[PDB]
This record gives sequence, structure tokens and C-alpha cells, in this order.
Amino acid sequence: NNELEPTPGNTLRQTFENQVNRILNDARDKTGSSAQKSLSEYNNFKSMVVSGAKGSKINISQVIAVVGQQNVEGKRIPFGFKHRTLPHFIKDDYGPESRGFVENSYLAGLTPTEFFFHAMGGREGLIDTAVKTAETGYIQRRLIKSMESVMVKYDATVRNSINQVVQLRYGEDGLAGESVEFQNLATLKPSNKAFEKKFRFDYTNERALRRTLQEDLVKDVLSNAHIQNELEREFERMREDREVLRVIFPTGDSKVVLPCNLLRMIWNAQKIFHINPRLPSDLHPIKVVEGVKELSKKLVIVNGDDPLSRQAQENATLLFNIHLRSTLCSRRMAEEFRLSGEAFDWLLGEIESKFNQAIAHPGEMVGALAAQSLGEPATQMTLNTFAKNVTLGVPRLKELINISKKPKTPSLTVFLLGQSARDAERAKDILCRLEHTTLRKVTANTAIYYDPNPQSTVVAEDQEWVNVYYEMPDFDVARISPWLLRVELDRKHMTDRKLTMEQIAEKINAGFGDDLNCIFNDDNAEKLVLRIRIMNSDENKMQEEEEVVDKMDDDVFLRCIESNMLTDMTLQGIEQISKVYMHLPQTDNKKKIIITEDGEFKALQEWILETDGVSLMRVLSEKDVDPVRTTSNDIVEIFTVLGIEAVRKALERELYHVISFDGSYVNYRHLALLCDTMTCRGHLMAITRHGVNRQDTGPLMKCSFEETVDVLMEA
Amino acid sequence: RDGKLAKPRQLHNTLWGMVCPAETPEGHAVGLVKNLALMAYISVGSQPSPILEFLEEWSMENLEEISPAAIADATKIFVNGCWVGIHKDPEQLMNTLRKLRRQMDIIVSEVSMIRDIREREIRIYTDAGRICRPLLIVEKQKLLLKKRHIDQLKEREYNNYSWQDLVASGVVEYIDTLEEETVMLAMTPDDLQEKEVAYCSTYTHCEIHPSMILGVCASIIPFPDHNQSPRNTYQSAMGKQAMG
Amino acid sequence: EAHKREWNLFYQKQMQLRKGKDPKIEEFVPPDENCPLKEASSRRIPRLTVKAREHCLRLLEEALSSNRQSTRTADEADLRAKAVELEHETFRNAKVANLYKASVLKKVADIHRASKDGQPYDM
Amino acid sequence: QEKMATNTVYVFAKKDSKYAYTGECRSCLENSSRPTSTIWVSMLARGGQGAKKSAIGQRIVATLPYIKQEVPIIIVFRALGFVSDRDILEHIIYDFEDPEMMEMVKPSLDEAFVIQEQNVALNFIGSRGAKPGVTKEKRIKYAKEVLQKEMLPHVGVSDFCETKKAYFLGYMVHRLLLAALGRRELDDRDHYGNKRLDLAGPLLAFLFRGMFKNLLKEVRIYAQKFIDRGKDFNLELAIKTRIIS
Amino acid sequence: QANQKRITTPYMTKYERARVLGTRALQIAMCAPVMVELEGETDPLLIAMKELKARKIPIIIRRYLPDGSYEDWGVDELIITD
Amino acid sequence: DDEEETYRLWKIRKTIMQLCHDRGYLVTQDELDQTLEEFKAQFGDKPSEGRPRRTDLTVLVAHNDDPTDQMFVFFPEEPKVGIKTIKVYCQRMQEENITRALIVVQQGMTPSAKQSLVDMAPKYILEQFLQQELLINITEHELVPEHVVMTKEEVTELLARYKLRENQLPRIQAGDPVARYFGIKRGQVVKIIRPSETAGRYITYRLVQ
Amino acid sequence: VGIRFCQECNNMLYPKEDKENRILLYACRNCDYQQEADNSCIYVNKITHEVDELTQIIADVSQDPTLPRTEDHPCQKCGHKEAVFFQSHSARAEDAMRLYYVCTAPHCGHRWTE
DNA sequence: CTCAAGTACTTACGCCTGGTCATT
RNA sequence: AAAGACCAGGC
DNA sequence: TGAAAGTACTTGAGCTTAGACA
Ligand SMILES: [Zn+2]
Ligand SMILES: [Zn+2]
Repeated sequence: NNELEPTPGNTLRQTFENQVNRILNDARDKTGSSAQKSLSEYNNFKSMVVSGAKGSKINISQVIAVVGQQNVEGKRIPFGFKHRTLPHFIKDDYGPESRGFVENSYLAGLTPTEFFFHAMGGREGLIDTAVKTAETGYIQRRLIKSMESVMVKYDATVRNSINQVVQLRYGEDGLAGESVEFQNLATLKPSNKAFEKKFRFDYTNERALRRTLQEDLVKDVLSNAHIQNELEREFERMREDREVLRVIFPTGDSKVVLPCNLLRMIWNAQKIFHINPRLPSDLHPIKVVEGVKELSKKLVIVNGDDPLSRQAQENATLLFNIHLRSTLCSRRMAEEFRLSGEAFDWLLGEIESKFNQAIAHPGEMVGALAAQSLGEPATQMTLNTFAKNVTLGVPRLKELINISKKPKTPSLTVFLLGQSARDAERAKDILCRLEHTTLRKVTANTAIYYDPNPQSTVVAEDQEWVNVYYEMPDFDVARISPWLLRVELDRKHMTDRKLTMEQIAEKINAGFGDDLNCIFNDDNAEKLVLRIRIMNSDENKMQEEEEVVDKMDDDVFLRCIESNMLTDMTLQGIEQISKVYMHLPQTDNKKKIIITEDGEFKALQEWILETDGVSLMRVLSEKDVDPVRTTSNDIVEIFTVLGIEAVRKALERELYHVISFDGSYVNYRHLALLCDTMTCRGHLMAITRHGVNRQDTGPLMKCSFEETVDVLMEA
Repeated sequence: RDGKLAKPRQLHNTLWGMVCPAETPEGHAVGLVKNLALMAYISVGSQPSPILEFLEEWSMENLEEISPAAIADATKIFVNGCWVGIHKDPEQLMNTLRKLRRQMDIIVSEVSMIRDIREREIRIYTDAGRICRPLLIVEKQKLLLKKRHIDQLKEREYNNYSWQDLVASGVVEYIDTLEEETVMLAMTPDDLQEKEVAYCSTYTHCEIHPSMILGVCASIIPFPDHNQSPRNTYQSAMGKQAMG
Repeated sequence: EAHKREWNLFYQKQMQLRKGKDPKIEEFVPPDENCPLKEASSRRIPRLTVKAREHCLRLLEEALSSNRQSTRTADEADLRAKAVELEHETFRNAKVANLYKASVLKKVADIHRASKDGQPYDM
Repeated sequence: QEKMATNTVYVFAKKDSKYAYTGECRSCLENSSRPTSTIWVSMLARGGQGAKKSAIGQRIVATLPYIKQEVPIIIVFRALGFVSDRDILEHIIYDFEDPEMMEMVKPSLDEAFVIQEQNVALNFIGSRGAKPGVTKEKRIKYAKEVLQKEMLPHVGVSDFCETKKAYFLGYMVHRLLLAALGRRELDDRDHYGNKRLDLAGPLLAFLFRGMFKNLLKEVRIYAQKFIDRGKDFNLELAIKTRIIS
Repeated sequence: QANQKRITTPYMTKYERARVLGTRALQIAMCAPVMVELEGETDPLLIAMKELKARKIPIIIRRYLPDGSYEDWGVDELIITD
Repeated sequence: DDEEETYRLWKIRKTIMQLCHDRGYLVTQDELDQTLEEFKAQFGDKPSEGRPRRTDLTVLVAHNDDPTDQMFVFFPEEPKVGIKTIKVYCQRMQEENITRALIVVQQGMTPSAKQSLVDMAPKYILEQFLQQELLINITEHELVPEHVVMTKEEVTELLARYKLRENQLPRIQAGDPVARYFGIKRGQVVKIIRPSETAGRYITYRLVQ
Repeated sequence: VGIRFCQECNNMLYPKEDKENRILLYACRNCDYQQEADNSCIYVNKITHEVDELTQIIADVSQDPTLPRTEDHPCQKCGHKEAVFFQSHSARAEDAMRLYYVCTAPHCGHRWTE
């Protein structure tokens, strides 16, 4: 009965399907929760699920409560027959039973229609499993043959067969990926007040020092000003490291991968040496500072006394040194860990040994390892991606690897600088100024009439403003063209884009010269009607004798004019931008992350724009669009606009997105190696025959990859 | 088989009762090789001479004698794809064709007759290769299969009363696919034919038994509706390898 | 993008020939004697005759007189300058002739609307 | 073996082809002879063809067998002996009270302005055959034979079947237009009602037809090689059962 | 390069360990004199492992740098990973 | 409209002066942060039939190391720049005896214009920049990392430290937007410093060819 | 809006302009025939195409056994209780899930949307 | 002579088991 | 028997 | 009965002129 309003960006059918899917998914989730709540502790399904050996909660839901909605190609079961799913159903039945929602569970048994719909649903998984494997294997082979010769030389510089430098140090830190673990910086995020309370080592208290430090060391700490100066220097260096971290890690992501687990070995030192937190420690804080400073010298990724070598070593070990100084802070040692001196020495020794073990072994075949570590998750990745829709999984990985000139769904996320970021009206204004709106999108109907004299007005409603306009010293006396093009502008589309007839007429004049008459109904009416003629006459001259053959009679000339206006008018926005979406993100990667006056990380919900089709240059040039955060998923235009290093970063981001979308994790060094070998020769080298054989490698290297005889002929 | 097009491989709504949904090979040929359902029958072919002769005898109009001005309201008549003419009273023509096929006087039970009401076309197919399955016939809200038919079939031995006599009695009808498009089926008679909360009242056919949609290998599965469909497919493809 | 130059050439060649011979036809008329038009001798807006601007000024004057016999303003002497200033504002805000006329007609309605709203037509 | 159903009209839409909507009819004549002769009737998308298309999407064209490239639908209709545009429209459009479909078929009429005679239409088609005839009459004969025999043989093959062919082609164009209006759903290839199954019967028939044709060809060759003497002829040594067996 | 100014890791890579153990085991199985004393060890692989643990393997590893130079590290000079 | 072109000119001038500052040329601090109103007052608002004619918007700057080489920014008035325009503008170029200058095209250049631009390498060097490309500072984008142009001594030290021949380094074509931004010719090496989530900071060197 | 045909050669009439009198003329280019154009309009384009479907809806659709029918909404003309309903059933119909009812019972054929 | 807009090549998982058939 | 093709099947 | 795409080729087009000074 048409009470369902269309959600913006979706047709009424799309919104209806979304509502039905939401209802059915909520029902299935509620039934699954109710069923799992009813399982006793002795239930074997629950015993298997909680152990994680096999099965899941949705498996118990399907077995016990409800199988759930069956989907074909990411949508509810289609109408294979004429507007009906099966002959048993009436035509145009969108109910849950007719469209494939299985009310029964596996235990209860499916009804025949539900059985057939479940067969259709399982056919999707069967086809995906059978068909994605070939393309995944081909992708793995291409990646391998691209990276097969990339290796870590004995100076730890990652180089290919031609000794060309791919990375100065493997993983940009020079260490292998087997020994690293996840760790928290614990310096990035803490409120400035909390940071100072946690890492300052306030020695003025004279009671906390007695409680935590031994009685002998308290007098030494207080009396000597050199102790206090060194401690304040340590805290200043830690604050500088905090600033460096906040520069390196926006969005406040404190989970990082580092070679050795500081907290775990601190705990091991506590247990090995029988450390009692209830008692004051015998560890001198200056001894902690000196041990940290000395240990930082023995953790060498880049050896050498050159200033270049010193800077390379500092940059390679910067993050790990920051984390180590954060965890090995004097105040943390005295307050939380309470480590003893001998325990601290043993901990330093273990840190040095484990970090030296974690260093990547020269001679390690890093290229093939990274290619396999990239291709292996592709096997478990779905071939399908199914209201912004972006290609994910194997097809998106293929698009990124080949750098397809025309991606299937090229999108361009947009961030807003000023008040448009927060206010919805200005965000909609930017939306309308970015979305391509030609004349056809706004006019309701257009027609070509015949008006031999303007005052005639063969259309009745136009008499008023027509007799208003032609009663001035105008060109009516001469042969005003009797052919009239009358267009009707749709009020809804008129006000949706905040367009007005003055803007449209200005665009018409700019595009078609001053020799085209445009007359409109200054709104405040009932039909946003616009009248346009093709006035040329002959400037009041003698008739017309022997007119040129290609006169293009005004009726069909008006035909061409109307077609050109309806097709290529570009009233607003930027071309190759089919549709722009607008929403407030709930995920932190698209949220605005700022540093408060307290130093904390807070996320602001600001309107962002996702576009179908990409034009990065003009969108970035556009007013009030954030030039720093705006980016697109396709790589070719990023190469043509922002450069090659921006391509490196954006390609790394796209690969990380397509890999971690399903929740999987792949160590960063493999992604970095792939992006570096693609962005190495200065241009976007594709992982394929054209680009792998375009390198200046050996002919026998190329002849093993997809060309053989051709490469040997060229050689 | 090397083609990556995943659309032809998909199980279609159009395969209901026609091809077994669960049973299909695994590998590069999934979905592209299909085995017949239990009740599925292939049209063998027939010469469309008697149907054309009856249509000529049943009024209608040829294309050579037709007036192009009076063809808009009338319904086109197609026989084996060729256009033979138009008819101004599709309802009675279809009713008489159905009666003749039910009693098997001029039209054999293999021939399929379709009335596409929205598009005003009537298609009659006598071609070979069409896939069809038998279905019970429903008049009003009651089956045409009565107690006496079952009583005579119980004594099928030494009676000379068989499936052919049941079909010739106008009780069961062979309905192919594109005629199944214009049919409305009932799953079981004791549930969907009797009066309840009104869903449909224009039932014209009722399935013999829903288990007939399964193939030869998928029919041996006990309680196949309690299984995940991929596992039914696996068991179907594996039963051919069972040893005995 | 290829069709853009194609359509531009086609349109320009098929409507240029429509102009015919002797395409000079400018004959810019100066303000005759007493045009109440600030910067009247202005060629910024092509094909905007001085008499057309005078006609728009008279239309604005009739609108202001209708507002006068709906709200009882001071007199007509200041209304003449009011109409002149409104016409000059519209002229500055306009770039092409038809847009200028459209803006002139848009003001006239606003006025009449205020007269229907019975309120004086303020700035 | 699965295959598309023969002698019926299908409408499909390709995503990147120069055709917006394509109608085809895989046609075979009673399975008596020839594998299949299939005909396409399509609409030329939206991109301009130089000077005529400036509307909602039109220019229906045909792809005849043994013709290298497209042929306008109105030219093909005129090649069947239908000169006046009203008769062609009556065959294509069944009711003239619907103006939108007429508006869409209008520029197809506009293209065939130049060709206004049946014989010149036949020459237009014949000049676009497999090989252009040197003389006008050879092209006329070739085009007439292609239109009569190979193009849509299921409706008719012999002589006066021209009216039936025109009616069926009009039905094809009507279905294509109905797809263009969106009044009919695009036909689904995977819909099994559009598929026929070639079992032992049809497969062995297709085999035996060609095999018996080869047997007859060999018999003719032997007869020709043995008749030049003029002595006599005997069938028993002229037949090689090895062929069929 | 010269013995002075050697730049590689003093740790021996696992690949160097594997290859040196294989080579030493092959030499031992081909009647080469054993360096460490053997306590009833008939298997050359365990003999080579014991030799490595005692840093007595008479092999120097020539580490080729990517620029074409090389550096000679004795197994005793390299410090065992295990 | 006219205000749109005024904002376009202001943004282009701001980006151009930031570009000149990044290349080591003496740019006053006030000029780098120039508000739209300040630029409007300085150059006279509307450019169409107004004070700024796209001439006298040109910028002359001097390099910090030596004030003699200088650099002098360009703004042709024509939508498409031709041989005559660059010819008279090079007559100015030789009159002022400077060598380095830019090119700010509205839409595009004739092929003869490009050929004449590349004709003299040693005498005068001129770089062609589109109007659209200057509407944003690509170096300020979050994807683009910090680029530093290395002197010849730094390049020699870098090659001696890692014992690399010149072609063994990673490459960056001279047509790269960032390479064009710094006006880098073939044979130079750009030092690239980008943050990493494994090491914290990573320095990459890209030879320009 | 529509298409008019010649009466001599039955070809299509194209719009022509009568220069001497300034009236719209429909002149066939196959011959010399010219006729007065009554509507004075040539081309109408409803790109948003707010077209009514009931003009494209045929009455015999009510004979379909596969279509649902309710007695809730009666006929406006004949007041018959039972009526068959269905959706747009048409492509390019924008976004429309509205219901098009057709009255059952013979010879009625009435249709209405709500 | 010299730029964008049409026509040709070239490739689509890893094995593993077997059975059949026409040429040689 | 040799390599060639085809087919079916396992993961 | 229904690839899909990337790359290496061609081919056509096609744009003011005037003499003095310069
Ligand atoms: Zn005529
Ligand atoms: Zn009624």
C-alpha cells in the first residue's frame, strides 16, 4: 500500500529486501541464542563448540532451532519461473517460505520446498569451491614466479636476481617474521595526566620510594642531583618517543608486532628469581636506565659507525627501542614489576639474545616465502563479495595484482574539512556538488512544440510568463524560430540537488552561446517549466534565397540540441562519478581521530562520501573536501595523481583490507615485499607476463613464465 | 568445463521435479552434468499433423487469410515454434485441448500445450527432447484420482489395468517445464487441498509424492531432508562407488 | 570526450550558417536623454538594450506603486530611486540578458507577494 | 546432450556488446535436414552511429545467416515484397493505439528511407552476401534464395511462405521491442523450458543423416566414374556398407 | 675482504649450519679424520653435530656479498645458534 | 563564477609558493599562509575584467644557497599556450638572465609548445604544470611520504656505504607527480622517509630516470 | 506524439514547415503529399515515464490460476467480491511494489490500483 | 608526421588412479 | 607395447 | 547456448592566409 519510504541510495525493492533480510536475520539470531541457552553442560554439541575442536554456534542454531534464510548469489532465492520461485507458490509472493527462508531445522526436517531451496544454497558453495581453486592457484603461481628470486643478501639488503635493491632491510626492520609477537606500546594512548603518573618516577614523595625501593637506595636517589637529572632526561626521551608514536600510529592502535615479548620475560624474571612484590626492591633506577641504554647499543640491525649507518640503525630499531624504554621504565620497574638487580641483568641478557635470534638470517628466500604467505589465504578466501558494494576476495586480489585499468567497482572515499563534516546539510551540499547530475536527471518531461508566433502559446499554461517576456524590446519582430522546445523539470529532483532555473539557464547559456533563447517560470508555480527556443532569424534581412543544403531544419536541429542537453549537459558534479553515497561511519578507520587537550585519542563521527566511479584530481581540488585523507581504492589513478610512493602505501592498504576483511592476519613484511617489488622500477609493474617479463632479468628466468618460445626468440 | 562462468552451473528453480537437485558430479563438472529425476520422462517426438488438423477444424484463422488489424486482441497460436495463426477465444480452445489430451484422442499425452496469458501467446509443443514429469490433475479443490483408481491399481496384477490406463482416464497428466510455468501445484492433497487459512484456491495439479524430485542415487539416502545439501550431493556421487 | 569536440563543431557550424551574411549587427544605442540608470552606458551584458532596462525599471515601478497602495509608504519620489537601485542591484548580479530579465521578474513577484502579505517591501 | 530449444524466439541482453537488446531464433525445419540456421534481431545500444540516433534507444537491425554484417530490419522486410511502411508496421506492431513502441521503431524506418523498392532491397542484401555477385541478377537470386530457404526455414521454405516469414519476423521485432519497453522479462538461458535433450534417438539420427548423405555422395562418385564408359551400372558394387557400419 | 672490517652477522645462519653439517657428515662418512672424540658413534651425522657443538669443524664459510666481494668465516669464529 | 576563479587563483598561488619553499627558494612566511581575503585585497578580487589578469600573479623567488640563480613562476593568460607566448616569455627569461621557470597551463599545450619546451636543456629549464594539478599540495596527502632531494655528495656517500652502483637503486620516473613537484631531473636521487608499523621509520632512496 | 501514415504510398509523414503561411505541415518524402498537422506537437519524452500500467493490463489475466486473489477489495464497476491482484510485472518500472487488481467474473474485466 | 581509436596474440590449480580407442 | 586423444573418478 | 582482458599495431586527420618593416 506504498507506506514504505525508500531508504536513500536504495530503490523501494532494495529497501523492502533489506527490511525482510533484517527481520529474518534477527529472527534466526534470536532463535539461535534461545537454542544455545537451552543446552545443558553435558550437551555434546556445546562441548565441541566451546572447545573449538569443530563446529560453531550457528551450527547448533541450524541443527536445533532454524536452518535460516537460503541465499543464491548473495540474494534471496530468485524467481526462476515467471514471477514465482516454485509452481507451488502464487505469483509475486515475497513471503519467507516462498523466497527460501527455511523455518524448520535439520533435526525437524525440511519441507520439500525448503529442501530444494537448501539444495540451491549448497550448490553455491559447491560451485565456489570448484571454481575459485583454479584462479587462486594461478594467482599463487604468478606471485611465486614474480618473487621467486627475491632473497636476503649477506648485508641483509633484500635484493632480486639482478642485485637491485628491493628493501634495505627485510620487513623494514631487518628481522624474520617467525619470532615476533603482538605487543602493546603502553605509551601510545595514556592521558597526559596518566602518562605522567605512570612514567615519571616522582622521587619527591619519600614514602612511595620507601615502600617500593630499598631503604639504602632512597637516600642515594634523593641526595644526588645527577640521579634526578638522568631520570628527568629519561622521562623527556620517553615523552619524545610518545610524540613519535602518536605521529606513527594514528587511530590509537596500540597492538604492534615486535620481536621479543617484554611483559612475558618480565614475568619470567619475576618467577625465576622468586620476586616478591610485597617487599621493597633492591634495584637502583639509574642501574635500570644505564642497562637500557647499554642494551640498546647491542641490538644492532644496521652495523657501522657512519652517520648514514647510525641513522639507518636508529630508524630500523626506533619502534622496538621506544617499546623497550616504555616497558623497562624506571617507574614501571619500581612500581609494577619490582625486579631485582640480578633479575634485571638476566632480563637484559635474555632480551639481547632473543632479539639477536629474531634477526632475519642472510640467505633466507624472502620473495618465495612472502608470495606463498600471500597466496595461501587466497585459497580460503571467498570468490564472492555479496549500500556501497566493493569487490572483495579473490577477484579484488586479482584486480590489485594485475592493476586492472578498469576495476569492477572503483570507489573514492571522501572526507570533509569544515562544518560539512559534522552538519548533514552542508554534507549533502558537497554530495550534490560531487555527484554527476546531467540535465536528464532533473527534468520530468520534454517536448518540441510548434509556436509560429510567441504570443500564440499552443500550450495554454505558458501564456502568462510568455506574454510577460515578449512584451519588451526583444527580437520578436524578426523571424523568431517557430520551433519551441519545452521541458518540464521534476520538482523532487529539482530540490533534491538544490538546483534552480537560474543555474540551469546560466549553464545553458555558457554551453550554447547567447544566441539561444531560454525562458523559465521563476518557480513559485506548479510546473517548474522551462521554455527554450533557437532564435537566430537572420538579423532582419531579406528572406532566404538558395539556402545551403546542410541547413539542418530547425526541428531536427532542435532534436540534436535536446539530445545533447539530455545527455552531456553536466549541470553539476564531476563526470565518471555515477553515484555518491553519504553516511556516518561506525568503523574507526573512516572516523576522524584527533588528540584532545588531555592527549587522549577520541573519535569523531563525521560524514564521509563514497562514490561509484573515481576522479581523484577534481574531487581533491574541490572546495571543503579534505585533501589529506581523501583516497581511492583503484591504483592507476593514484599513480597518475599522487605518485609512486603513494601507490606503495595505497596498494599496501588495499591488500591489507582484502586480506583482513575475513578476519585473517598476514605479517606485514610479506605485504611490504609485494608492494615494493611491484613499485620498484618506478612504474606500476604488474604481477603477470606483461611486467614480470618486462624486467631486465635473464631470458631463462622469463621463459619459465608464460612465454617460453617468445622470450627465447627475443633473446 | 574449463569455463569459469558460475551461472550455468547453478541449480535452477526450473529443475524442480525435473532433475535431481542433490545429485551432481564434483570437480570441474559440478552442475554441468545432471542426472534425471525418478519420475522425469523425456518427450520422444510426434508429428504435429493431427494437432494442426484439429486447430483448422476448430475455427481459428491462418496467417495468409488473417487481417492485421484484428490480430491485436486475438491470441497467437504457436505449434513447434512455427506461427500458424490466431484464435479469438483462447479459454475454450485451451479447455478443449486439455480435454482431448486427457482422453488421448487426437493429442498424445507427450505433447505440451501452454497459454501465456499476459503475453497473449499459446504455444503447443510436439517436439522431441522436451523433459516432462507426470502430475495428478485437480478439478476445483478435489483430485481426479479417486478411490476406485487405487482399488483397481491394488489389484493391478491379473487385471490388465496399469499406468497407461490411469493416464488414459484423465487422472494423471504429463506436464513439462514451460507448461509447469503456467501450472499451480499442491505439495500433498491432504494438506494443501483442504480448506484452511486461505492461501490458494485455484490449484490445478498435485504432486504424486515430493520424494520423486530426487534421482536414482539420491533416493537411497535415508532422511535426506535432515542432511546438509552438500553432504547429500557427496553421498549421491559416492553411492556409485559403493561396492556390491 | 571525443564527441564533445564533435558536437561542438557540429552545433557551431550548423547554427553559424543560420546567422546569415553581414553578421556585424551591433548598433549599440546610447542612453537617449534621461535614462534613470546608473552606469547606463554599459556593454557588460550583450544584447541588453537600454530600452529593455527602462522597461524592467517601469515594471519594478509599477510593482512598487502596487506595494504603495497596499502599505502606504512615503511617496513616489523615493520610490523612483528605490526602483533604480533595485534595477542596478539586479544588473550587477546578472551576467546575461535573459537571466537579468528573469531576476527582474522574480523581484516583481516578491514585491506583489509582500503586498499580498500586506507588508511593505523592505530590502 | 543439452541444447537450446529450436524454432522459438529468445531475447538476451549483453553487457558490453554493441547491441542493447538481442533477439534470436535458433530455427530448424522439422529436423528433416541441415543442423540449424539461426537469425539475430538486435537493437543498436545508445552510442551514436554518426547522424541518426538521438532518442531513447532504437535502430533495430538484423543479422542474417551467410551475411557478413548487420542489415536493417526494414530493408529485410521490404526484401520480402512489402513496400509500404504501414504494412511493415502492421506486421511488426499489432495495435497502433500504443505510441511509445511506434516512437521507438521510428528511426528504423528512418534508416530505410533510401531503399524503397523490393528489388533494390534484394540487391542491397545480395551485395552483402558471402561473395558479391558480379551482376545485379546473380545478387538478386542469391538474396532471394537466402531469404526463402536458409533464413527462418521452420516457418516455411517453399516460395509463397514469404508472408508467413514476414509475420514471424514481425513477431521477432515485436518481442525485441517488448523487451525494450520492459513489458517482457529478458529470457533466461538456464531456464530448462528453453532447453532440449538430445537422447539416443536424435543423436543417432544426426549421425545417420550425415552418414547416409556421405554414402549417397560416394555412390554418386562411383556412378559418375563408371558412367563415362556408358556400358552399364550396378548398385551392389556401388554401395559401401563400410561407411555406415 | 680482509680479516679486519668484517660486516655480517657473527651468528651463523641456519642455512650455513645445515650445509656445513651436511658437508662435514659426508666427509666423515668418506673416511675423513674426525675432530671431536667419538663415544661409540657409528653415524656420521651425529658425529658432525658433536663436532659442531665443540666448534672443531675444519671448514671456513665464504660469505659472498652482493657486490662481488666475499668474507671468510670459520665455523669456530661463528657462534652457534644452539 | 567569478569568485570560483578567484579561489582557484588563490589556491594555485598558495600551492605554487609552498612548492617553491619546498625546493629551497626564499619564500616569506606570510606568503605561505595567505588567507583568501588577504589575496583578494592584494590582487584585487575578481579576475574576470578585473585587477588580476593572470599577469602580475607571477612569482619571482630566489634560492637560499645563492640569490643569483633565482626562479620565476609563470601564468599564461591563454587557455592553451602556444609558441609565441613561450617565445616572448623566454625573451623575458633571457632579459632577466635567470634560468629556472615554471609553466601553469589552463588546459593543455600544443605539441610544438612541448617540443620547444624540451628544446634547450642547458640554457633555460622550464617545467610545465597543469592548472588542475596545482589546486592541491600532493606532498601534504597522507599517502605521500616526505621526499628529500639528496645532494651529489650525499648520493656518493650513500652509494659508498651500501656499495651500490647507481642503477641498483629503486627508480622513480621523472614524470612522477612528486618528482615533478620538486623539479627533479634524471640522475638525481630522492631520499624518502616514511613511517612503518614494524620499525617505526624507514628511509628509501629512489633514483630518478 | 504519434506516427501518421501517407494515404497514397502509405509511408511515414515527417513534419515540414510551411514557410508562406507559417503552419505545421506533415509532408511525406516518398511523394508530394502534404497534410495539415492537427496536434501541432511532434515529440513528447517522459524520461521519468510516469506511465499507467492498467492501460497495458489485459482483462484475461484474471483467468490465470497461478495468480493470487482476495475477496477483500471489490470491483468498482460491478462490485464483485473476488479480484485477482499482482505487482507491476514490468521492467524499468522504477521502484514500485504497488498492487494492480483485476476484477474476476466473466465480461467484467475491470482493473484498478490502490 | 603524428596523435587517439580499431584489430590481432595469449592465458585460465595442484597432483593422483583407472579404462578405451585409433595409428603405428 | 609407444605417445596422443577422450572419458570417468579421489583428495 | 553464453569469456575476459591486456597489449602490440595502424590510420587518418588535419589545425589561416597573405608583404613591409623584422
Ligand atoms: Zn507518400
Ligand atoms: Zn467487477
